[PDB]
Amino acid sequence: PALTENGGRVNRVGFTRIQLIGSIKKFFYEWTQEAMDFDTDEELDS
Amino acid sequence: GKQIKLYHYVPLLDDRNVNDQGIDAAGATIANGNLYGSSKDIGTIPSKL
Repeated sequence: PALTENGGRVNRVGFTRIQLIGSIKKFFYEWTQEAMDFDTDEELDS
Repeated sequence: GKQIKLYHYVPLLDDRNVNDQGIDAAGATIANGNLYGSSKDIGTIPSKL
């Protein structure tokens, strides 16, 4: 970027900006009372 | 589970005491391990006493 004693419109410059994009997206089990009761392991639920 | 188990000890002379453990006075291995077996017959028990 040069210059001179006279000056004037000599060195014009610009700027930009960028963009970003994201997203948010996204399970069960069942059991019977007879299963828990008549089981040998009484800590099965845990 | 869903079951109940018990134990009922059959007496000596009851005929339900079927046992392999059997030996008569002569020492032979008999099959009736419950002595005479409550046959309630004096025709046998004197022999099987």
